[PDB]
Amino acid sequence: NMEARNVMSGTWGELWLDGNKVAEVKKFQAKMEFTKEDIIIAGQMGTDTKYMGYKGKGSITLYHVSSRMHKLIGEKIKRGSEPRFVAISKLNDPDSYGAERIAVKNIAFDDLTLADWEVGVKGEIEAPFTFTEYDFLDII
Amino acid sequence: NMEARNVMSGTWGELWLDGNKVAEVKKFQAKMEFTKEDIIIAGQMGTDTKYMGYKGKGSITLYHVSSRMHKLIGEKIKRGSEPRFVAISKLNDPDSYGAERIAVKNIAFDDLTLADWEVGVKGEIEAPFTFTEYDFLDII
Amino acid sequence: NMEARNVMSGTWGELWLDGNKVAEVKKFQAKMEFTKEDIIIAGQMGTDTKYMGYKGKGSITLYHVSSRMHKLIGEKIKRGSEPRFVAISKLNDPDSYGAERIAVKNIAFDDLTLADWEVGVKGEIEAPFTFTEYDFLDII
Amino acid sequence: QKSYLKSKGVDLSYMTLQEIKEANTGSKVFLKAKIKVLDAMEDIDLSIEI
Amino acid sequence: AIGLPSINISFKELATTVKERSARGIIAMVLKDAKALGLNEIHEKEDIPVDLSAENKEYINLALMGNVNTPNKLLVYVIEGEADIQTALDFLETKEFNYLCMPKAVEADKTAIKNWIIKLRDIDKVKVKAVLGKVVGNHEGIINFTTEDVLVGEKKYSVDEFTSRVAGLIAGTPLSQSVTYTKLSDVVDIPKMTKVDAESRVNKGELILIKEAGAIRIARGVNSLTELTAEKGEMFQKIKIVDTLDIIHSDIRKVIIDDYIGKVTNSYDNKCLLIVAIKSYLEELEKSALIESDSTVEIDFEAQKSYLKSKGVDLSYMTLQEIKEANTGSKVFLKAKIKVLDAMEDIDLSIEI
Amino acid sequence: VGEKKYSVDEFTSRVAGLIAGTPLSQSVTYTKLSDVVDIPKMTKVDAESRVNKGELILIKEAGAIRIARGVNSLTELTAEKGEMFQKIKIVDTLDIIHSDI
Amino acid sequence: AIGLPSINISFKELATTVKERSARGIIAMVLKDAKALGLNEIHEKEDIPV
Repeated sequence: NMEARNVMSGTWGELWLDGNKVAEVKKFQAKMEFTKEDIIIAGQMGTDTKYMGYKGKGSITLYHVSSRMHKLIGEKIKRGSEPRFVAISKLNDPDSYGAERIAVKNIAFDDLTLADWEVGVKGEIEAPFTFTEYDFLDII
Repeated sequence: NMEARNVMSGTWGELWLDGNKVAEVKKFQAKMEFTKEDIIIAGQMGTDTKYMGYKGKGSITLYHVSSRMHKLIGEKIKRGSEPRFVAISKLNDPDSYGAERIAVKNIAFDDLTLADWEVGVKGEIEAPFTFTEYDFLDII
Repeated sequence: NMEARNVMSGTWGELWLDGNKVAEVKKFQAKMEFTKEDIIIAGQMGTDTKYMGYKGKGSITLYHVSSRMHKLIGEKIKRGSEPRFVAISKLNDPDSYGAERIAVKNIAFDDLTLADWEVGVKGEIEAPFTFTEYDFLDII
Repeated sequence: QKSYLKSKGVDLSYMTLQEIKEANTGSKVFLKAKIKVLDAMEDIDLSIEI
Repeated sequence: AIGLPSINISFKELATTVKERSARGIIAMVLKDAKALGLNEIHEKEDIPVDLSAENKEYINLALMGNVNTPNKLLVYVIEGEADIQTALDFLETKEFNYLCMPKAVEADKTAIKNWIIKLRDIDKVKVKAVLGKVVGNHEGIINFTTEDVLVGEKKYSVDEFTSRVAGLIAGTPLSQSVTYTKLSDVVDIPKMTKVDAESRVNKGELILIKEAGAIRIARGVNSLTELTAEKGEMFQKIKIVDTLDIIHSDIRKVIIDDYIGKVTNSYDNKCLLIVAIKSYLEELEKSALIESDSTVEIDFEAQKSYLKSKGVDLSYMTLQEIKEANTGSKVFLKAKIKVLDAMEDIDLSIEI
Repeated sequence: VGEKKYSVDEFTSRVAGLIAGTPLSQSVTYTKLSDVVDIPKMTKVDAESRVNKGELILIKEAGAIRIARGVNSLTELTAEKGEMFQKIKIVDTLDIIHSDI
Repeated sequence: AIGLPSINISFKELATTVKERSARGIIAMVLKDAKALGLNEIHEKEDIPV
């Protein structure tokens, strides 16, 4: 069953942002942080916790091929309106058992990078975000 | 028998005010304060008490999504008529067994917040009140 | 129905004082405090209340750009005549639906701040007041 | 889909399971579903313990 | 569409309390007479047909009055005679009754009535009760009374004749009360019998009369059930418990037919609503003080699990909640727990001087 | 119905009207028709046999007259078709799904 | 197959055995008597063959 070839490789992923495929993508990450409170119960030394909620966090890093990130939110942010986007990530490695696809919804970004360059260095842009909902599509 | 998961969480609660659901609810509290008089009985050292009545107090805190509180009482307060309302609170945690529903009757509010805001701060409204009678609906 | 963006933000508010727009406004607050008398009815345990009237209170905090408050009341206070003003507050958040505008009439200020400064601290002025009547203009 | 691909003559011995799903089928499309249909209350069993 | 503008004012009778779920206290009477054949209801004593014989009218009068109160309705069906009782029983199937007895009975007729009642109660799920003279029957549907030569109104009454009085006596009692140790004014003289023999007869399950203290009174309200199975308890031998169980069964069946058959989807929410309705009815009975106050209704886990396993679905990984709300099709499985109150029958006291 | 004697072919209009009247969520089993007042008597076991035969019949029950069950005319079941196809409501919602899709 | 709808109410008292795998407390005494030969279980004093 278990073999080295079965491990998924990051080179085979792809990301859709707002219905448009993003080709200049370096990495994509999403995570959910649960909220738990310590509760001490009389007669037991081991402490136990109660789950109260979760918080979603993530980030996207992409090569600075074009000024894509500006056109999305640059003018809307100044006026006072915040947009919400939907992202889809697909990881399809030929060696592994099929592919898994996930939709991350209600995405709101943390910052906007107007300009970042240095002599002799290739340009890159990383944007962190927070989300609320998700779906499972073709999970392995 | 006693487990950490059995503790009720306030996230799962909901409130009805005058038959209209309040989705913008932050916290709800209703309390009954008894009235007791000290009685000293000759021949015994310990002081004893006599119970005479109770007074009900509480408060509601909600986000400033809309101007709900103004339309309820603002015009009637000027004229001289004091309205009375009924509130229903249900606390249904999936991990806990059973949901408690309590109705608080004959509510009279203490104040009306016409306007309150500050730069860089989200708006919130809180309103204390006093009530007279309650009712138990499906207590655990 | 209920969304996070619907919560009103205080940054989008603005205040008019005596028909002149106040651009240097930090926070505004107007409140109405009711007067209630305890009433005990024979035969029932729960104490009840009777409503008699209301008193209005509030305060305004603003940066020390200019000497606006002095020219309003300083000379008239010495003579013995107490001026009365009218304030209008509008709260228009682009994300929220609708903007509420409330007029507060017959304002009388509580104090005058002649001078207040400290080294290495920016200057601010706050002035509480009491009012009598209000009015609703385009509530949500 | 696998049967149609076999009929068209391509060899599926060296085809990955995921590869078969996205292979060309011309104009034909093959889908399947799984739903459960509710019914009205028509039989009731009750046992009260004395 | 449009008509002339017109107004109407109408008067109507008020709607009061709630309709009775199941009528209680109906007595079925059957006898052989030359005429006045067919169903003949009797509400009060004054309106009896004058054509029928005075001897039959005496049984009718005996049935009219009750132990505590007059029964709500008396139904008398007359056959021509010299014919099998099966036709009369088939006719009586349509009508609803709480009690039925045979003043003029033979051994074959008693056996036929016993078999008919047992078959009806078991197969048809219809709850009726019968009073018979000399039977060894063990079903709770039969109430066996055994006292020979009853002297009432300076007349000697046989066991079968006095079954008519016994039926009305049982029917007159309300649900809360019981016929045990209740005096019978009309009866005066009884053949003598020792107390230990009375204990033996009551142990067998038969119903007898006893002198006891003062006037004559019914010894015990025991049923004809003598064989106790693992599934039948000891409490089944009392008349009052059986009667209140039958009332509960009829009310629940009527409610389910009226409001929940063919009108709601078989979903978990509708099951919860049905549970709530049944709980409300049980709480109403609790307030009426017939049963204990902590009756509860909940989903029947074991039956649903067995049905799902028969369907062939695997339950290995499902949670208890998932099995609770699994789709079952049309069928619904439920179970409940109650406790039946009883009136005082035995008292013991200890006194310290 | 209404001082009239109807043949079995006559009442199909009423049957079709009742079937079409009901909403999608409910069924027609144990639905009472106040207009119908009398029917020839039939024993209950014969009604069971008739329902097993694939018929749709009116049953004499406590209270008003009503319909015993809402089965179809399907009698034999193949490997592809089971017992859910015998019910009218399931077939109707299947047809609705088919048309919509 | 499908029959007329049935809403049956069947009731019975609860009997609890709370009994483990093994049986504890069974005495088997064999006797010599003229009649009633064979196993005759007894639970209480009353059901003793005459």
